[PDB]
Amino acid sequence: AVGIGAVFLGFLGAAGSTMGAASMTLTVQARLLLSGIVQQQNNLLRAIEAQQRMLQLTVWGIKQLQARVLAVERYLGDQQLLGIWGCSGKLICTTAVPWNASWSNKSLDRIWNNMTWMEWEREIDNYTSEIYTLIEESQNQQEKNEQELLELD
Amino acid sequence: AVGIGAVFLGFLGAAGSTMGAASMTLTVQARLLLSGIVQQQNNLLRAIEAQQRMLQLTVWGIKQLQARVLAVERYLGDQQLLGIWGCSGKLICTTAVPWNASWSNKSLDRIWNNMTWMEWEREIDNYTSEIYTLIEESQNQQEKNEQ
Amino acid sequence: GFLGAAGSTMGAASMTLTVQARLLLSGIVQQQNNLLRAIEAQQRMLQLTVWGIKQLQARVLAVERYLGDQQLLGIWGCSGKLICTTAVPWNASWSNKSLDRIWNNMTWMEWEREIDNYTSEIYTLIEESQNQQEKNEQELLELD
Amino acid sequence: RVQLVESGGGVVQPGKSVRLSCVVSDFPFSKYPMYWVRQAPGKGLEWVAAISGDAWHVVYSNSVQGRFLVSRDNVKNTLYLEMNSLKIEDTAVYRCARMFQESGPPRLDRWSGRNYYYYSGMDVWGQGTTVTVSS
Amino acid sequence: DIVMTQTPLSLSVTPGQPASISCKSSESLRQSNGKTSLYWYRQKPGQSPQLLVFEVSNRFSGVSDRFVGSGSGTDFTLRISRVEAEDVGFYYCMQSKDFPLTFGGGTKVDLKRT
Amino acid sequence: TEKLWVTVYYGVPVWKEATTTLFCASDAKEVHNVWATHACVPTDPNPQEVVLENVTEHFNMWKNNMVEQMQEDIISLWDQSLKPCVKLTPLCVTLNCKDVNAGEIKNCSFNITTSIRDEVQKEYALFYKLDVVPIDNNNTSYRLISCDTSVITQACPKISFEPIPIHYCAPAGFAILKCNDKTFNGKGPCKNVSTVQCTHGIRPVVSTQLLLNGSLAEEEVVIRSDNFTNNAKTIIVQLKESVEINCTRPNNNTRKSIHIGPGRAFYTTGEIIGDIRQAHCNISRAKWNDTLKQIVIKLREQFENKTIVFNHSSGGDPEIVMHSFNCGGEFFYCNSTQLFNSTWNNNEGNTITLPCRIKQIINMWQEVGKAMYAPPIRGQIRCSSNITGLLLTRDGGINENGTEIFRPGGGDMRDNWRSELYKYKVVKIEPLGVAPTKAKRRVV
Ligand SMILES: *[C@@H]1O[C@H](CO[C@@H]2O[C@@H](C)[C@@H](O)[C@@H](O)[C@@H]2O)[C@@H](O[C@@H]2O[C@H](CO)[C@@H](O[C@@H]3O[C@H](CO[C@H]4O[C@H](CO[C@@H]5O[C@H](CO)[C@@H](O)[C@H](O)[C@H]5NC(C)=O)[C@@H](O)[C@H](O)[C@@H]4O[C@@H]4O[C@H](CO)[C@@H](O)[C@H](O)[C@H]4NC(C)=O)[C@@H](O)[C@H](O[C@H]4O[C@H](CO)[C@@H](O[C@@H]5O[C@H](CO)[C@@H](O[C@@H]6O[C@H](CO)[C@H](O)[C@H](O)[C@H]6O)[C@H](O)[C@H]5NC(C)=O)[C@H](O)[C@@H]4O[C@@H]4O[C@H](CO)[C@@H](O[C@@H]5O[C@H](CO)[C@H](O)[C@H](O)[C@H]5O)[C@H](O)[C@H]4NC(C)=O)[C@@H]3O)[C@H](O)[C@H]2NC(C)=O)[C@H](O)[C@H]1NC(C)=O
Ligand SMILES: *[C@@H]1O[C@H](CO)[C@@H](O[C@@H]2O[C@H](CO)[C@@H](O[C@@H]3O[C@H](CO[C@H]4O[C@H](CO[C@H]5O[C@H](CO)[C@@H](O)[C@H](O)[C@@H]5O)[C@@H](O)[C@H](O[C@H]5O[C@H](CO)[C@@H](O)[C@H](O)[C@@H]5O)[C@@H]4O)[C@@H](O)[C@H](O[C@H]4O[C@H](CO)[C@@H](O)[C@H](O)[C@@H]4O[C@H]4O[C@H](CO)[C@@H](O)[C@H](O)[C@@H]4O)[C@@H]3O)[C@H](O)[C@H]2NC(C)=O)[C@H](O)[C@H]1NC(C)=O
Ligand SMILES: *[C@@H]1O[C@H](CO)[C@@H](O[C@@H]2O[C@H](CO)[C@@H](O[C@@H]3O[C@H](CO[C@H]4O[C@H](CO)[C@@H](O)[C@H](O)[C@@H]4O)[C@@H](O)[C@H](O[C@H]4O[C@H](CO)[C@@H](O)[C@H](O)[C@@H]4O)[C@@H]3O)[C@H](O)[C@H]2NC(C)=O)[C@H](O)[C@H]1NC(C)=O
Ligand SMILES: *[C@@H]1O[C@H](CO)[C@@H](O[C@@H]2O[C@H](CO)[C@@H](O[C@@H]3O[C@H](CO)[C@@H](O)[C@H](O)[C@@H]3O)[C@H](O)[C@H]2NC(C)=O)[C@H](O)[C@H]1NC(C)=O
Ligand SMILES: *[C@@H]1O[C@H](CO)[C@@H](O[C@@H]2O[C@H](CO)[C@@H](O[C@@H]3O[C@H](CO)[C@@H](O)[C@H](O)[C@@H]3O)[C@H](O)[C@H]2NC(C)=O)[C@H](O)[C@H]1NC(C)=O
Ligand SMILES: *[C@@H]1O[C@H](CO)[C@@H](O[C@@H]2O[C@H](CO)[C@@H](O[C@@H]3O[C@H](CO)[C@@H](O)[C@H](O)[C@@H]3O)[C@H](O)[C@H]2NC(C)=O)[C@H](O)[C@H]1NC(C)=O
Ligand SMILES: *[C@@H]1O[C@H](CO)[C@@H](O[C@@H]2O[C@H](CO)[C@@H](O[C@@H]3O[C@H](CO)[C@@H](O)[C@H](O)[C@@H]3O)[C@H](O)[C@H]2NC(C)=O)[C@H](O)[C@H]1NC(C)=O
Ligand SMILES: *[C@@H]1O[C@H](CO)[C@@H](O[C@@H]2O[C@H](CO)[C@@H](O[C@@H]3O[C@H](CO)[C@@H](O)[C@H](O)[C@@H]3O)[C@H](O)[C@H]2NC(C)=O)[C@H](O)[C@H]1NC(C)=O
Ligand SMILES: *[C@@H]1O[C@H](CO[C@@H]2O[C@@H](C)[C@@H](O)[C@@H](O)[C@@H]2O)[C@@H](O[C@@H]2O[C@H](CO)[C@@H](O)[C@H](O)[C@H]2NC(C)=O)[C@H](O)[C@H]1NC(C)=O
Ligand SMILES: *[C@@H]1O[C@H](CO)[C@@H](O[C@@H]2O[C@H](CO)[C@@H](O)[C@H](O)[C@H]2NC(C)=O)[C@H](O)[C@H]1NC(C)=O
Ligand SMILES: *[C@@H]1O[C@H](CO)[C@@H](O[C@@H]2O[C@H](CO)[C@@H](O)[C@H](O)[C@H]2NC(C)=O)[C@H](O)[C@H]1NC(C)=O
Ligand SMILES: *[C@@H]1O[C@H](CO)[C@@H](O[C@@H]2O[C@H](CO)[C@@H](O)[C@H](O)[C@H]2NC(C)=O)[C@H](O)[C@H]1NC(C)=O
Ligand SMILES: *[C@@H]1O[C@H](CO)[C@@H](O)[C@H](O)[C@H]1NC(C)=O
Repeated sequence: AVGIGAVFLGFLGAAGSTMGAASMTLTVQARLLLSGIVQQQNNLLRAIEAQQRMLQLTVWGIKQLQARVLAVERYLGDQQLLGIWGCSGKLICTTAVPWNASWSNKSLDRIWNNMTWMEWEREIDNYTSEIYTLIEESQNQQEKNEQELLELD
Repeated sequence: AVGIGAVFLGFLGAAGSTMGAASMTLTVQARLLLSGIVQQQNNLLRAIEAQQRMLQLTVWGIKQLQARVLAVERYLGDQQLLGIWGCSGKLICTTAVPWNASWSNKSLDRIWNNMTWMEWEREIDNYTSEIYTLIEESQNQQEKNEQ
Repeated sequence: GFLGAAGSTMGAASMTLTVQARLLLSGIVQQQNNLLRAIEAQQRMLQLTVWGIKQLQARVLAVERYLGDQQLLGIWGCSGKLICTTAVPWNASWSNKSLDRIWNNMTWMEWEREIDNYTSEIYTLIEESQNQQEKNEQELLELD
Repeated sequence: RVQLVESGGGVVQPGKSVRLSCVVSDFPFSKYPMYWVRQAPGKGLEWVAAISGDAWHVVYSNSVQGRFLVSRDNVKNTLYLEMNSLKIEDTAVYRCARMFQESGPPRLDRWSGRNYYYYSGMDVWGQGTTVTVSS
Repeated sequence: DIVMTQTPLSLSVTPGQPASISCKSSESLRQSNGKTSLYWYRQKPGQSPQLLVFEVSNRFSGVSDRFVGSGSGTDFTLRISRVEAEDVGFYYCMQSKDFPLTFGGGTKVDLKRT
Repeated sequence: TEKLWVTVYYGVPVWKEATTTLFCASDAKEVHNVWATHACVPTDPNPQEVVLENVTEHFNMWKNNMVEQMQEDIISLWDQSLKPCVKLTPLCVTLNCKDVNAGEIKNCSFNITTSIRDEVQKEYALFYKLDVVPIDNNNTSYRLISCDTSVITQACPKISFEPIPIHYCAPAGFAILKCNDKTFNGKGPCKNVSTVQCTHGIRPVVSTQLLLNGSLAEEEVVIRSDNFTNNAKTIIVQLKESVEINCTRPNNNTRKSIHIGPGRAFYTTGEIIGDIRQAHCNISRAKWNDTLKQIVIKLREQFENKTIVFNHSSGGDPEIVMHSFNCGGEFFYCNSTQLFNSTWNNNEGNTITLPCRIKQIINMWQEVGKAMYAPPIRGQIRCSSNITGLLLTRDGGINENGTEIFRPGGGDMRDNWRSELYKYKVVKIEPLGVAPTKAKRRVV
């Protein structure tokens, strides 16, 4: 039989948590953007390797290849952005870009105390791309060019 | 009915520059290396995934997997190289290797004010190989020297 | 194929980990693979064939391993660097052995035999202490 | 309602300039682009001009291109359509109207770098005003 | 420019008799978001424009259930089931795929008499 | 410090031409069941474009990878779709026939084993003369073209033939570059380029000796060639505006279904409704003359001003020398002589009738033994199209001075795809660049 211990937070544990506290669970989310078969087991890995081998000649194996590649692309799709910005992780980082209130005026005492990440997310969906681009140019503009020039003697 | 705003310069717009100006937009260029469908792209991305559900085809279907894997690998190859050089982040990274005039001796002013990246490529292409090697040696010696 | 250190103890091996530096492969191998990636066009025209299929799968696997290993270093706030530190007190519950014995007369591999049931937690405490907390503390300083 | 009210019409001579004004009661505005259209005495309908919800993108009809001027004030809740160098053909009843769907903020395309606006059909008209030209 | 036309201008109907008006476009109105940019409008003498349907086969809220849109490709239609004598008036097709926003024939529904 | 130091730049806008494979998007796609509705992204209607300023680039239509793509890809996909379809092996039985009552198509009968044991002999198979091969003197007994090489794949009844607009785009890490310039030669440097997310709509029309429904030139008719000096290569002529042609229909007819196996179905034509009619195409004679003149002008530009001659095809197999033509999903081969029967120098009806043959056994792309059978379409087929260009060949045996002689062109279908892909390049991006500057990487 199997007995059980205790959290140790848990996957998506902060999903409904107030963002102020949920902000301290980032390790859990990040840990699992490449998984669902964690720990040796150690029969699960053996089985998966066995099916990855046996099924290499057929469509179902191909569909596993499809899924695996997808996972990797999604991962790197985020790592790319984190690399481009001066935010190599690090779970969090700050920019030089000033928050433009056009996006949202809401008070921080409302944000950090009574709102989930998803509620917050709904409100900034349409400004995501703009925000990214502004971070990007802020990263390059001066913070890298002038930086180079700050070592210019 | 769709209206158009302003730039926000897009993909490869910098080619008209002029390396002095090309130091800008390095992010604009780099950001699209892993996607020609950047963004949610409603009424595109949905079909992109739908297509990958239809991979019961052989030969043809698998060619798309090859493409995707090679894209990933191409990206990662560059990422490893930068890691080796100590340039993990990001856009601009100076080394401690002094420029060998043998490679080129054109005025610095000529280079940045009146020369385009494409040209620069053509000019020092034949030395790329050993330039990279030398950069590696720099970081190698720095591993040990910084001890 | 950087396993030269396997014939030594952890002390000594620890002097050669930085000597290894140069990746266990990949890197220049990927450059050699670039030459092969050009060839892949021929291997595309080839059509779907066993070995070809295996190769595709092999590439996928290789890459997956690389990134999985790298991932944790990023999340840990250690990046790399081959040697980093983290503020996690070595809970003696895991092990209790003199450092002289831990580093000397201790094959690295052999050592792992006795750490395996604790490695999992150790990762957690690293995460949830080292980066979970410290990340905020820097921001918290920057708030003032 | 969303009650559309238009004024400032009448009859003027060719070559003159005018202003038409459009005020809407109970209406957000900032989320909604607006239209100006033309109902001619020649018994047809014409689109005349369009302006984004935030007044950052304006399109004119080819016939009024370089002649008309659309503008906005989202604080005063009012649209303006001025008309320069009126020609006789411009004699018509002009109608101020609002779009059917809501509009979100302009969406920035990361590949091309262009900031796009999206438009649509329309759902509410006022009664406009009659503006005629000549003697 | 996208242009288009409608059925011949005079359509006579009778109370209870269904009737339909088509609209032929110079180009398919497929929109980039996956929908079709077609609208139907109508108005009576001395009456401002009213919106009938806003998508192909999707009538507008507040509009009677009589109105049934349909069709596809480059040529669409609007059928009114069980036409009432009070449905008379001008009918316009309107496209919104591109600028300028244009209108169809501007037909008119009236009644049969003897 | 006069000594400059190496600085690495990442995200540097440079590119190299390189071979790769593009991502097909079969824009705007019971459906069914073509084009690449099952081998290409369902829809991608809205192309993006970025104009570049002070740049140039060298283009070479005649060695452009993207053609090789479509050349393989189209064959591949078209082939693919036929794998699960019926192979008409029983049909190879020796046929016996008779000319249909008013030379003529024939009303054939033949023995065939189907259902259970035995066979059913008396049939009503209306076959066209150019689908069969007469055997033994003047006997009425014979068999289909080249059954010895299979040639019996019946295209699935459900599969359409209709050519639809398809787009190509580039995969991550690559970009499609287009030369934004009117009059572009097709070969050499372009001074005004722009990048595009995808190509413009391509229409995969299989046709020969005649370019149909393609893109038009903007100012004046143009003529492109790899090497005008070299008389062995085909030239491509692109019209400044199209010439509309309306092709017609055979006798109205009904499709009959014949049971040939355990679910195997063979379709043919058994019944003629009304009079027998000649399939053909009609084209304005005057208009042809008009645009032909336009072409001639530029042909003169290519060799001083020598007189221009258009001769009909050199002669041979109809499937080579007539112009093939798709319409309604059936295959026409029409005589083009009337269109290429003129001379031009320093100085009748209203329209021309061009008789067509209608074939059913089609050998696509001159493949060996892979010919197909096109099932008949019920009723009559009315279709009209736009001639947008010509494929021509200069006669290598010109020994008369003062004149330049052309015949309908030739070669494979690669040229047919060139008529659209003549301004596109596919290049790989190369992010990493290295340049000197006056700053040193500081230690620690
Ligand atoms: C961001 O982003 C987002 C997204 O976007 C997208 O995506 C992206 C990615 C890209 O791509 C882009 O491009 C795109 O776009 C966005 O979103 C957006 O938003 C907007 C807003 O903003 C919106 O808009 C809206 O809309 C709507 C519509 O739509 C919807 O629906 C539809 C439907 O369809 C159809 O239907 C039918 C039924 O009906 C059916 O049967 C059919 O089947 C259908 N069809 C189909 C095909 O299906 C749909 O379609 C659509 O879609 C939509 O939905 C959606 O979807 C999506 C997906 O797509 C999802 O997701 C979602 O979820 C959905 N949604 C939902 C909700 O579900 C409309 O409706 C609206 O409008 C309405 O509402 C409003 C409200 O809200 C109103 O207003 C009001 O009013 C009142 C008065 O009355 C007022 O009060 C006042 O107050 C004052 C003070 O202040 C005082 O007190 C006074 O006294 C008082 O009075 C208030 O305030 C207001 N509100 C406000 C807010 O303001 C209006 O009005 C309306 O309502 C209605 O109306 C009408 C008219 O029109 C009327 O009628 C009339 O009436 C009268 C009396 O009155 C008489 O009777 C006459 O006769 C008649 O006519 C009625 O009544 C009313 N009602 C009531 C109850 O009342 C709006 O417009 C849009 O939509 C969107 N989009 C989408 C696509 O969705 C956003 O935006 C952005 N942004 C951010 C920030 O984020
Ligand atoms: C088979 O061959 C046949 C031909 O034999 C092919 O059919 C032809 O197909 C094309 C494409 O569908 C059609 O042309 C297209 O027509 C539209 C619209 O043009 C009409 O409106 C013009 C504007 O009119 C308004 O404004 C003027 C005043 O300024 C007022 O007078 C009017 O009343 C209107 O209010 C008008 O100028 C045009 O007339 C001109 O053209 C005709 C010839 O077609 C001549 O008789 C006339 O005398 C006159 O010269 C016309 O009535 C155009 O919008 C199309 O061009 C745009 O799009 C092109 C790309 O596709 C682009 O290259 C152009 O530059 C242009 O785009 C630019 O301009 C637009 C605005 O004008 C902008 O919105 C746009 O953003 C851009 O800035 C195009 O010409 C042909 O009419 C049609 N022929 C027939 C017989 O129907 C068919 O394609 C072939 N094959 C296939 C498979 O179908
Ligand atoms: C060098 O290559 C560049 C591209 O890299 C070409 O640029 C195009 O140039 C033409 C001419 O200046 C531009 O066309 C004009 O566009 C007007 C509409 O502009 C709006 O829409 C476009 C997309 O259509 C948006 O890009 C732009 O921002 C606008 O929002 C039309 O109104 C014009 O039409 C009028 O003039 C033409 C003749 O030129 C008439 O035929 C029409 O009837 C009408 O009177 C016109 O089409 C085009 O927009 C430019 N592209 C871009 C990316 O800016 C150059 O043409 C090219 N040079 C060479 C020699 O080929
Ligand atoms: C395309 O190349 C042309 C040159 O062939 C570029 O034009 C030049 O661009 C620069 C930057 O905009 C201009 O320089 C500025 O000029 C003003 C006034 O002379 C001066 O005050 C500034 O200090 C600066 O030098 C230059 O004048 C302009 N040349 C001309 C002919 O207008 C253009 O930038 C290039 N485009 C691309 C995308 O690089
Ligand atoms: C397949 O079709 C052929 C015709 O294309 C049929 O040929 C005819 O077949 C019959 C039966 O074998 C032959 O009949 C013979 O006729 C003579 C005189 O009437 C009689 O003496 C014999 O006893 C016999 O019935 C007929 O001669 C033959 N025709 C020729 C040209 O050879 C054949 O019947 C068909 N098979 C099927 C299954 O229907
Ligand atoms: C277009 O390509 C054709 C070949 O496809 C080129 O034709 C070549 O033209 C030259 C000049 O007429 C011929 O040169 C002659 O060759 C003989 C033997 O080598 C030599 O004895 C003569 O002194 C002379 O050089 C050459 O043979 C001929 N090639 C062939 C295949 O006939 C033409 O030059 C090309 N044009 C362009 C612009 O490159
Ligand atoms: C290709 O064009 C030819 C004409 O060049 C078309 O054939 C002609 O078609 C008409 C209509 O079927 C025939 O005219 C009819 O003749 C009868 C008796 O004279 C008369 O009663 C009708 O009112 C009508 O005029 C005409 O004779 C026929 N020409 C010949 C040579 O048979 C054919 O229809 C065209 N195809 C295309 C697709 O349009
Ligand atoms: C050859 O094709 C023609 C059409 O090109 C066929 O003509 C059509 O034949 C049917 C049967 O005789 C006629 O059906 C009648 O049509 C009317 C209206 O659709 C309907 O009210 C009747 O209940 C009936 O179905 C049809 O009208 C006639 N079309 C015309 C133009 O006359 C003919 O059937 C084809 N050949 C074969 C063997 O059927
Ligand atoms: C800086 O470069 C010069 C020239 O190097 C040559 O060109 C390069 C682009 C690459 O192709 C090299 O392999 C070539 O050697 C160097 O000059 C060489 O110096 C060595 C001694 O160190 C001498 O034996 C060679 O003959 C020289 N080459 C020539 C062509 O004369 C120079 O040494 C380099 N500077 C430094 C500090 O390393
Ligand atoms: C040739 O096909 C025709 C139909 O296209 C067949 O015609 C029928 O033939 C039978 C036998 O003579 C008659 O019973 C029918 O009445 C004919 N139909 C009509 C429309 O006349 C014929 O059977 C076929 N084969 C032969 C050898 O002629
Ligand atoms: C080009 O075709 C035109 C007709 O499209 C020919 O012109 C006709 O010439 C005859 C003889 O002069 C006149 O009877 C016609 O009225 C002319 N037609 C028109 C439209 O004017 C001309 O002959 C043709 N050229 C060639 C070389 O055949
Ligand atoms: C036709 O050839 C003649 C020569 O036989 C060319 O005539 C010369 O053309 C050039 C360009 O127009 C002029 O510089 C000369 O003065 C012309 N010579 C004379 C005698 O007038 C003419 O260019 C040729 N046409 C073609 C299209 O190449
Ligand atoms: C937030 O917006 C409200 C109106 O919605 C306004 O009263 C307040 O001034 C705004 N705050 C900001 C910082 O603009």
